[PDB]
Amino acid sequence: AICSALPTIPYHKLADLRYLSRGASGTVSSARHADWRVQVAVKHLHPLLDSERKDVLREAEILHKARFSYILPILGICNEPEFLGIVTEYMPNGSLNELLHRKTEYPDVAWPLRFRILHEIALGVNYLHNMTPPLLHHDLKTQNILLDNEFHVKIADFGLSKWRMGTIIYMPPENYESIKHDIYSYAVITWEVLSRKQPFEDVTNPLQIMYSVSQGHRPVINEESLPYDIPHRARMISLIESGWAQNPDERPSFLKCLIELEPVLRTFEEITFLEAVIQLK
Amino acid sequence: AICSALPTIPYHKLADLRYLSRGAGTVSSARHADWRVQVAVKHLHIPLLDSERKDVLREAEILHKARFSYILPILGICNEPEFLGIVTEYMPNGSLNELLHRKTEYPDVAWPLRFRILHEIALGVNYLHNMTPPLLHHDLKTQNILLDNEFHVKIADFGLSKWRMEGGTIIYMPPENYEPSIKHDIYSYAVITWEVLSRKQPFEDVTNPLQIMYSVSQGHRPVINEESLPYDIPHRARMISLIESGWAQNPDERPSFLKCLIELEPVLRTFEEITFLEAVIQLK
Ligand SMILES: CC(C)(C)S(=O)(=O)c1cc2c(Nc3ccc4scnc4c3)ncnc2cc1OCCOP(=O)(O)O
Ligand SMILES: CC(C)(C)S(=O)(=O)c1cc2c(Nc3ccc4scnc4c3)ncnc2cc1OCCOP(=O)(O)O
Ligand SMILES: [Ca+2]
Repeated sequence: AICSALPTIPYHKLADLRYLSRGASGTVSSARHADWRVQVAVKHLHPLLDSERKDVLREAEILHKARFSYILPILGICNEPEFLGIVTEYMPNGSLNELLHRKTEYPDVAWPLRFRILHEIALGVNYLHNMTPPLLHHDLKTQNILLDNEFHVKIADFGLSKWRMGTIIYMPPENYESIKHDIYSYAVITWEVLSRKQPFEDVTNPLQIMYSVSQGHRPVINEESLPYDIPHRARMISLIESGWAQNPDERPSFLKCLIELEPVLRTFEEITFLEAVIQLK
Repeated sequence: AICSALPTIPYHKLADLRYLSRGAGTVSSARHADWRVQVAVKHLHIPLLDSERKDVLREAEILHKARFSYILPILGICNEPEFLGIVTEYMPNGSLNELLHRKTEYPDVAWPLRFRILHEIALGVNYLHNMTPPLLHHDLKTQNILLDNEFHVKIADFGLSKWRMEGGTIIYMPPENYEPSIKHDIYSYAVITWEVLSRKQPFEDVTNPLQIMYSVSQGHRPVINEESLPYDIPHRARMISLIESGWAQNPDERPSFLKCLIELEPVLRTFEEITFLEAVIQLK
C-alpha cells in the first residue's frame, strides 16, 4: 500500500519562464527550478476556467500514476489562483516530428536510432496498457513523442487518455463517429519514421483523408515512400499493415508487437545507437 | 492532493533472474515478462526474517517518495511469502566505483564526463535535502552511484537513509558519525569528488580501516598533492576548495549542496555538449 505524493511547486520557484509553443493541449514554457537547479518544462493554460483546471489536474494525476522509463516524467504541479501548470523534465531534443521533418537540420537519421525510437514508443504504450486499470493514450502522434538529451523517448500529452473501466491522420476510422486505437496511431508513426514523409501528403482536405481511411486507404507503401534499403523492410511493412488493419480485432496487442520488434533491435550493435546520436546536430 | 501507488510485481513475472552481486542485500538482473524491459532486483539473500522485511519495505517507500532525475527509479515491489525485493530500472554501465578503478577496461575517463557525474550526484542529493521533510542519504559511496546507458547518474542504496524529523567501508563517513546530521552527505560527497578526480582509492596506503578512523578523527583526509590530483585537472583550485570545505572537521563549516551547485554550474558550462557524447563513445 506504498503511496507517493506529487510535489507542489510555488510559481516563484520557476525562474527564466520562457514560452516554447502553444497547442490545443495548452501552452508550453521552459524554466529553471530555483531550488533544484534543473531545467523544467511547464504545460500551462495561459483567462481562467474551472473546467480547464479539472483537465490539468486530471492530466497531472495520470502522468503521476503512469511513471515509467518511456513516459514524460512529471516533477510537480504548480497550482495557484494566479497560475496552473504541470511541471515536467525538459526534453532538450524536442519531438519526433521535428527530428523526422527538419531535413536540413537533420539530413541523416540513422536506422538504429529510428528502430530504437520505435521500440521505446512500443515499450511506453505497452506499459500504459498493462496498468490496473489499463491506460489508453488515445492521442499518439510524432508531436507527442518527445526526445531527451540522448534521443530516448518520453511519451507526452495525456489530455485524451482514458482508463479502460487537431490532426486525424493517427486516428483509427471507427473513431470518427477501444484498446485498439493506440496500435493504429503507432502503425502510422512507424510508417512516418521509416519514410520521413508526412502521411497523406498529396491530400489537401482532411475530410478526404477521413473518407479514404474509412474506405481502407492508408499512407502509401511503395519504393518511393519506404525505400528497398530499409533494414527489415518486409517485416516492418507486415507490422505496419497489421497495426493499421481496417478491422480493430485484427490489429496486434503491443505485447505481440514487442515480441516481433525484439529480434529486429538485437541486429544492431550498441555503439551504433551512440554513433547515430553523435551524428545529430 | 495527487497520489501514486507503487506497483506489486508477482515473482513469476521476473524472467532470466541472474545473480549480479551480493552485499550488506543481493542484486539480480531480470526481465519483466509483461513490460518487456530489463530490470534490477535488490532482494534478500536466499530465510525471511520479518525485521528484514520491514527494512526492504521502508527503502521501497523512500525510493518511491524520492523519485527524481538523478535517483534510481523504482519500478515496483516484489512482496511474496517466498521472495521479497525492490524492482528498479537496470543500469547497464554499473557503478562509479568500477568506472574509476577498472583502469584496463577504462584507460581514459574524460574530464567532461567526470564533472557531469559530480554535477548529477550533487543535483540528486540536493533534491533529497530539499524534500519536506528532507531526506538524508547517509550511505553515499562510488559503489552507490549507478550509471545508465549514457553514463547519467542514478543514486542507489537508501538502506541507511533517514527523514530529518553488519556493514562495509567507513571511508565516506564523517568522523562525528563514528561513536554514538544534515552535514553527513556533503562529507561523503567531498570524498567521492576526490576519488573521481584522482581515480585513487581513498587511504590506499592504510591496510587497517580502524587505522583510517583513527587518522580521520585526528583531521587526516585522503592526500591532496601533485600525484593524487595532477596540475592539469580543469578547475583544480576551485575543486580542491570544494573538496576541503566538504570534508571539514567542523560540520558547521561544510557547504550545503545548493552552494556546491552554484559553484559547479559555471564549471560545467565550460564543456561543449559533444565532449560528453565523445567521452561515452570512448568508454564503449
Ligand atoms: C514539442 C515542441 C518541441 C514543439 S516544444 O513544445 O517546444 C517542447 C515541449 C516540451 C515538453 N512539453 C510538455 C510539457 C509538459 C507536459 S504534461 C503532458 N504533456 C506535456 C508536454 N516537455 C518537455 N520538454 C519539452 C521541450 C520542447 O521543445 C524543446 C525545445 O526546443 P528548442 O527551443 O528548439 O531547443
Ligand atoms: C553495483 C554493481 C555494478 C556491482 S551490480 O550489482 O552488478 C549492478 C547493480 C544494479 C542496481 N542495483 C540496485 C538495485 C535495486 C536497488 S533498490 C536500492 N538500491 C538498489 C540498487 N540497480 C540497477 N542496475 C544495476 C546494475 C548493476 O550492474 C551493472 C551491470 O553489470 P553487468 O551485468 O555485469 O555488466
Ligand atoms: Ca575500453
